[PDB]
This record gives sequence, C-alpha cells and structure tokens, in this order.
Amino acid sequence: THYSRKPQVSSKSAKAKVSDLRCHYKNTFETANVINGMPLRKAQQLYRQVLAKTRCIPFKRYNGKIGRTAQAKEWGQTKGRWPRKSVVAMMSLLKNAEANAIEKGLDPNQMVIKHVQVDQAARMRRRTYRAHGRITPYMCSPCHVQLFMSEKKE
Amino acid sequence: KFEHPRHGHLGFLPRKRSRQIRGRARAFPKDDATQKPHLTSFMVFKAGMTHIVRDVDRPGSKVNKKEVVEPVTILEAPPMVIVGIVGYRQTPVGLKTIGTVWAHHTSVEFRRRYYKNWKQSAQLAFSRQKQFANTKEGKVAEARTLNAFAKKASVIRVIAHTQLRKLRNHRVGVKKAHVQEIQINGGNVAAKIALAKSLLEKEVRVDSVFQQSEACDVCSVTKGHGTEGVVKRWGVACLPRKTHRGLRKVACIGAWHPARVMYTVARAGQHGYHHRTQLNKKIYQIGRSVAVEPNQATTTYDLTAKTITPMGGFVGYGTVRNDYVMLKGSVSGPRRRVMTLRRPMAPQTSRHLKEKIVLKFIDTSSKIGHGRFQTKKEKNQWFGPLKKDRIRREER
Amino acid sequence: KRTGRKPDAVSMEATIHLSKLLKKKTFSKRAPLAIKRIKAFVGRLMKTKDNRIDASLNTYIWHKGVKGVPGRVRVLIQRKSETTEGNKHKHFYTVISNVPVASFKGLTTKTV
RNA sequence: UACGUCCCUCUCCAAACGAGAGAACAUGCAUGGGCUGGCAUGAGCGGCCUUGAGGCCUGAAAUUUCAUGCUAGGGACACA
RNA sequence: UUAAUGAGAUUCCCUCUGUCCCGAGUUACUAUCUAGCGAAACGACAGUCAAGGGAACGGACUUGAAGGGCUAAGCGGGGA
RNA sequence: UAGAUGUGGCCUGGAGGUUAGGACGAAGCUUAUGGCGUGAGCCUAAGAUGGACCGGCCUCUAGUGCAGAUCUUGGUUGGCGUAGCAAAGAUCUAACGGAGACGUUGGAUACUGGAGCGGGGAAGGAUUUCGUGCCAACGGCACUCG
RNA sequence: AAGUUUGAAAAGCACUUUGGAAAGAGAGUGAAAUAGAACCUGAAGUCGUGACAAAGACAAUGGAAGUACCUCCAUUUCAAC
Ligand SMILES: [Mg+2]
Ligand SMILES: [Mg+2]
Ligand SMILES: [Mg+2]
Ligand SMILES: [Mg+2]
Ligand SMILES: [Mg+2]
Ligand SMILES: [Mg+2]
Ligand SMILES: [Mg+2]
Ligand SMILES: [Mg+2]
Ligand SMILES: [Mg+2]
Ligand SMILES: [Mg+2]
Ligand SMILES: [Mg+2]
Ligand SMILES: [Mg+2]
Repeated sequence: THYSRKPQVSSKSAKAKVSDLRCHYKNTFETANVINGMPLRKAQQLYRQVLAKTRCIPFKRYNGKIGRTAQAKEWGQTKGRWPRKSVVAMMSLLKNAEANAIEKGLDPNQMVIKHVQVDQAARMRRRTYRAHGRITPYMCSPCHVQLFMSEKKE
Repeated sequence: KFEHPRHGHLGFLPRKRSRQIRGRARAFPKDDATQKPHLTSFMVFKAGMTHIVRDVDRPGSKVNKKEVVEPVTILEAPPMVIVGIVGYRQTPVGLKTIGTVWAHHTSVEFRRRYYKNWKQSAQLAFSRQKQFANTKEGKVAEARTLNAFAKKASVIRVIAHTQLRKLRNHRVGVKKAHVQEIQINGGNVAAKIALAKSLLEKEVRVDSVFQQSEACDVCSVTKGHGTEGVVKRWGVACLPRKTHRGLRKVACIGAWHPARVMYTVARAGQHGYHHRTQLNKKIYQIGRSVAVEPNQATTTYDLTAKTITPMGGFVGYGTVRNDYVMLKGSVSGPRRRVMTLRRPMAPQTSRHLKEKIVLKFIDTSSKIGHGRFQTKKEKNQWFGPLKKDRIRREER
Repeated sequence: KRTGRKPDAVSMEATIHLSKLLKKKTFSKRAPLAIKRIKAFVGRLMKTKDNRIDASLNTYIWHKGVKGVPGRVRVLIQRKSETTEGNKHKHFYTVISNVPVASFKGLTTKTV
C-alpha cells in the first residue's frame, strides 16, 4: 500500500518519503504543512530561512502554549517556532524528491508541493523516573512524512 | 468591624497600556463664546526637570516671606504647523466630523505620519490633494465645506503637527510628525473659522497659546514599567517574612461568594504607560529659544549669562534649543515623550492658582552629577588650566 | 557586493570598546560573551558572519580571568577569502586578531 | 503588475513573549575629541613629595555636543 | 531544696537588627523566549452570571443579564 | 419500578438431522448499502476488501448476548510539545577530522585542592578492561564519543 | 509476555540513483508487496490531508417536524395510470 493521494499525473510528479523520521511528530507536523502548496524552490527557501530564524513555522493545531512571536504574523497568527531538527529533516526529504524530479526529467523549478502528509509512527519507549518510585513512560513518538510534487504548465 | 481604606483608585481601571504614547486631551474646555478665538492645547516634549527659587506671595506662614525651592519641569515646545481645519456636527449620537480642509502645502514630516516606512514608499501621501487643490473645483470643494463649517459645525478643531526638523533633538528618534487636533474656544463659530482659516499653514508658537503665570493641564502618557506585581502596581502590602510561595501577593482575592474574582482585587499586570492628565500644572516661565535669546535662565537676580540646558544637557534628552515651557512639579512622562498641554477645566479663580510669579533663581547645575557649578564658566573659575587643556593651550 | 568585492583582503585596525557591550552581564559569562559580541561586532563591521579569532585576541580577552575583561580592545581585522562570487557563498571570513597598544586615548579606526 | 503593510537588521520614551515608539545614507552605527560627572594624586622619574584635581572610568538597560570611519536590500503576503 | 549541666518549658532586660512602621534597590538560579528533549497526577460531559425553586449554596432546570472567535503570561475565586 | 410469565423470538459456540452454498471468491471486515421486522435482529449491494471455508430449517447442547463492577488485560488519548531538563565545575579559540552541535591535538582561563572529579583495596558487581570499528537504540541535550 | 500464521515457492526486492550510509524513488519477483520479514486477515480507538454545506460555532448530544443540496441506495414510471 502507498500514498494517501495520487498526483493525478504520475509522470509529471515526484514522490518522497521518510518512515522513522527520528524527531517529534508535532514539530514535524507544521514544519511540513507550512509548505503544502508552495513551489519547491519557495519551500526550501522557507526552510532555509527558518533555520536562519528569519521566518518561522506557524504552529497550527499543535501550538498549545508556545510563545508568541513577530515572525508569525505573515501566517495570520501570533504563535510560531523555528524547529531546527524537523526543518533539517525535511530539507532532506525535499532534496530527495528533487532527485526524483531529475530522474523523471522534470525541472524542479516547476515543482509544486502537492499534498504533504505527516502522521505518527510506532512511538518508541524509554522509561523515566518519578518521585516515590513511579516508573512513567517517556515515549519518543516518531513520524512518517509523505509528499508528492507536480509541474505547472507555463 | 476592622478595615482600612481601599488600595489604589478604581477610577483608573483598567490599568492598561495607553493606546498611543502621544498625550491626547480627551476633553477640551467648555466653549465660552464670550472669549476670543484661540488655541486651547499644544504639544511639548518633556526635556527633564530641575528646580528654581521663587519670590513668594499669597500671605500665609511659609509664604509672604523668604524664598522657596520648588521643583519644575522643562518642556521643549517648538512651534506647531497647522495643516487642517476640522468641524463637527452636534448630532444626537455625539460629534461627527463634517469635512477637513487641508493647507496647500503639507510639510514633509506631516506626510511621514501617514506611513510606517516612507523610504521604500513612493511618497504619494497627499499627492491628489496638492494637485486637486491647485484646481478650481478644489477651491470649490474647499469653500463648499468651509461654508459648511459655519452652517452645520459647532466644534472647530485645527490639525496641528509638531516641527521635528525644527527640533534638532536626536534622542527623540522619531521623524514622523505628532498630529493633534486642537479645539478653538472663541465664540461665534463664523468668527471661529476666521481664526482657523487664518493661522492655517502658519506656525503656532507656545506663548501664542499660553501665558506665563497661568496654569495648564498636562495630558500625557505615564512612564511604563511592564508587568509589575501586586505590591508595586497597587501598593497593597507584603505578607510576613514567614510566608510560603513568597510574600509579594494579595492573600485573599475572593470570598466563597461571589465565586468569581472581583474586578476590585489587586492583580499583576501593566503598570505605567497609562494616559494621565495632571490638572492644574502651573507655568512658571515660557521662555523663548537660544537662537533668539541665549539668556534663557537669567531673569533679574542671576545677572550672569546662562541657558536652561544644565551642564552636560538634560540627562538622556540633550540640549533645549526651542521655546521651552517651565511648568511646576511632576509630569507623567519619561524624557523625550510628547506631552500635550491644555488650558484647564477648573474655575481657577483662587489666590493659590491665579497669582503672578517672578523667578529669582534657576538651577543649571548638571543633572548628570551632583553638580556644584552653574553656568560652566563658573567651573573654569574654580579650577585652573589643568593638564587636559594645559596639554593643548600651552602646546602651541 | 559593491563595497564587499571592491576591496580584496582588507585590514582595518579598529578599537572595540567592550565595557559598553558587557555591562552588568553575569561575570561567569563575561569572557565568553566578550568573544561572542566581537563576532557580531566585526560582522556588522564587514557584512560577513564567519569570524575567526587569532588566539592572541582570545588570549587577551581571557587574560584577566573569565570575570575580569578589558574595557577596550584594539583589534586588527583581516578579511581574507577563498574568492567565491554570486550569492549565498562562504568565501569571506575574518582573521580578527589583537593589537598590543598600551593606550586607547587618541587612536581612531585605521586601515592597513 | 500598483498604493502599501510585514519579516529580517538597527534604535529604545516600550517590552515576559507579542505588541509598542522609531530609523531605514540618517548623524544611523562605530571609534576619538570636547563637555558633564565619578574617583582622589596614577606606571615611571627628580629631590619619601615633585611632576599632578593626576591616571582611570563616563552610556553600556542604552549622559550631552563635536571630528573621522565604515555603512545588507533581501524576503512574505498585498496579488487575483 | 538545690551548685553544675540542658537543640528542655518560661518571663524580663541589654545589645542588635528589614520582625516591623514600609517598604526599596542589586545579585546569581529560575520563571519568560528559543534549539533539543519530554512526562505525569487527573479526565462523565463539561465550564458567564444573578434570582427562583430543588436531596433546601446549580455548569445544565426556570426567568432574566452578559457572551464573536482563537490566544500568551499570571493568579488562586470557584469548578461543594 | 421490584417481580412474575409468554413468544412459531432474537442472537453466539458446538452436536444430531435436512437443505444448501464456495476460488465465477467462504468466514471475516467496512458503511450516507438500502429494506423490513414495534424490537431483538435478518437479508441484500459493493468494497482499489478478504483468500477458504460455510448459510437456512427441525431437534440437541452450552464456558451463549455486556457500557458502567475504584472491573481484568491490551492498546490509545487528552492535558501537551505542557510541567519541566534550575543543587553540585564557566568553556574560549585555532586547524584538524568528519556526511555534518561532536571528537582530537595546541593555546588559553578555570575547577577538584592531598578527608580530592587523585592513586590503590575489601564488600559487591564480573568483562564494565583493552584495542579496532560502529552510531540503529541506549548515555533524560546531542555526539564523529561512550 | 511471546502462534515470523510472508508466500504454494525466498522466488526475501538483483540493478539503476538521491542520500555519508539508512531510507526514498524507480524497476524486478510473485496470484497479491495494497503478502517486504515489527510480513494472513487488519477491526475499534485516536490521528493525519483531501474534499465539502465548505457549514458555522455563541456547551455537545438528542426529540419531533420540515426544508436546503447530494447520495450508483431502493422502487416505480419511463407511448402510461
Ligand atoms: Mg513556612
Ligand atoms: Mg534593548
Ligand atoms: Mg510600529
Ligand atoms: Mg568618548
Ligand atoms: Mg548606542
Ligand atoms: Mg480517574
Ligand atoms: Mg483569558
Ligand atoms: Mg491560562
Ligand atoms: Mg464453547
Ligand atoms: Mg460467561
Ligand atoms: Mg466491552
Ligand atoms: Mg469505563
């Protein structure tokens, strides 16, 4: 089985995945959805400026008591962050799907990020230690990231 | 049973950040049509404070006797450039503007106020109003509303802004123009536009608005302190040293009923940076500029030559270069925050508020120190050609 | 790159008044944050953020201990390169070093 | 492709973070000089006091005027 | 009844002080913001008020009065 | 309501009979798949589901129906990217390595301060030693290191 | 605790290339990879994005009764009752 949505044209499209993306589902969620209609070059340009901390990732749906910032007004909000590990982990998943656009013969300067999809993986376990001898969980919560691309005819 | 008088004043709630730093008169004085058309407000910039010595009057015990040291405030007041005229209908839902004539020219600092960048912009503000003013329909559509400001209008308010390129202060980092509507409180509104229409696009200097020995009210915005706690914001009390979870709190902020916290109990939040008014602040001197009279602070009994600017400027402000106004006492600003003067509401008929004043002494001793010297040409007299100038005034 | 590539391998010998940049800062962090606010000083001085320290500037800032820091430091800024071009490049770093001067009253910003 | 706003940088009358007040070749920033003000006579030297109210510090969470030095213009919506 | 001894109980006096009148400023460390990491207790549903009645001190009923939404920091009134 | 009773009445597992399906797709599973029974429930369709068993009826049989037991077990979830990761030593730099905050070396400033973050042992542990790799998860941050 | 019960057969993904290698995209195996070893089926719960009435919050839910629009769901007529 694959891939919640089909690109509606398979040769004019690239595809890329990760499965155990090693960091928080919740930071990776909005890191991903923030680029979900953007061109591929405008999406790396976003992430590479999130890392210089000049644009932020607008946390929707997992904002939940994160601090307010000025850099999130463009996104129509007050909240937003600069998750380094989840952004550098999709710099890589995008440059993969670049390599899938050259492999088919598609200018990546024409690729649009259609349908990113982040979800939850098997949620690794490593106990921690509470007061009074209570052994509580310390789940890691990895994530799967899907996305495919397409072109836009002139 | 036992109790105490309540902490803080409920008539300054909410303790909220003022909506702008610009001090803005909420109400202008009652329109006495028995007076002459004039301007009842003016925007100054808080330079700082100092103190003065006064020949006292008003026979009492501490008065009708030797002098007194009273702290004052120096407010630099450059002349204001009137740009518009604004009239209001007296409609049953409260005043409403019935148009606004502008001047033909509109200073480049005024037009910055309609921007927030102004240097990447194309500066189109008031472009089709300079153009359309030179037209004939412009003159029509301008006298069509001046002939309205007499039919429908009751309140007439010129729009004045500050001259800041005429305020060579740099520590006032802003180059926009502070824009303030100013009531005219003459009579016979027909003759009220006549003033407005006249002094439009002309500078209004502060002594034209105010006189020397009379008092104003100072609409201003308090010095901000951010989030201050309960003991500082309301001044309630400190709990005993023995308290757990610390002691700078209000212990009981609610009975069981009502089961909601009241708006009256003290809580922590914005303290300072509120809009206050300071009724009845009395002007002691409204002296002119050093460019025109470089003997500001030498009245009659300090026959030496000096200026208001202390030794080493006012701390954190600079030199006063413009038509300063000297009030008496406190003003709810930090340095270089715009204050708005206003002619007062109170009846003001009193032997403690209508009495005239002569200032026998003013202090220019430096704010930055303790200062023991007035008029730095006194410091040179105390010392000698010490090694700083000796290495320059003897090395030639 | 108007005033950036117009010179090649600049050298300006400029004073960095540090008591102004480290005031009431925690003493334990004062000698590290001295280094760090010379980076973002000489960065703003030459529009680049890749600033090395030539181990005599570093030895100087630390010579009075982590808490004691000199009030001023006179610095020789070398901006050598690996000669990139275009945009978003790396080949403009800085070889910030110290200058023994024994006095700071009279000396302005110099060059070469 | 418009007028514009916003981010990034800087400033600080503002500030927990937002927001605010600003500037965006400007006295802007950085040094220095001068003022103002702290301290209380500097390393060294002459004959211990003398040089000498000296030296040092002085805007920096952010005193004040003068000389010289460098001095992003890029992004994001607006925008369809 | 008692000298000595007392982290014993008690009262006064002296000294001394922020215990206080009456608080204020400073400092680390935190809280705050960020990168990384990440729990739990608890969890019917929830969740603006006043009055009424009621297992007699309601979040839901009755009748009124407010209430656009989503929010960050607090606090400790209530959620018997 | 407690209770009693009836039902040619409903349903699950299995038996004895009968009738019958199934690789031209059985059980199962999904549901804006309708219909039809007052209901329990049944039947259908359509699955870009499933792959090999099983339905109806008459009797028999029982480990036969679950929302609620501070139920039991498994799993998930909210709070929530939140509380926090705040006692105990402050890392700073070069150039070097490396896929890359990391390590190594040099220099620098430190901390332990000889009742030690020292060197040796007993008790206890038993490969934790060492080297060379390695870096998935473990070292509550990270790691090229352990 | 734990049936790895993948498939009939390991035929267990050669090889190309993006990645430092993993993993990904392709191919290829086979009846199925939507059977890829944490593998028969794959449910509930919760989540994700795509769509929508794109509705519209001023507890949720629910009752009755309509209406709006949309539904390869049933039925009926589709030269007629
Ligand atoms: Mg206690
Ligand atoms: Mg600041
Ligand atoms: Mg602003
Ligand atoms: Mg200076
Ligand atoms: Mg400055
Ligand atoms: Mg519970
Ligand atoms: Mg709130
Ligand atoms: Mg809250
Ligand atoms: Mg059985
Ligand atoms: Mg049973
Ligand atoms: Mg159950
Ligand atoms: Mg339960």
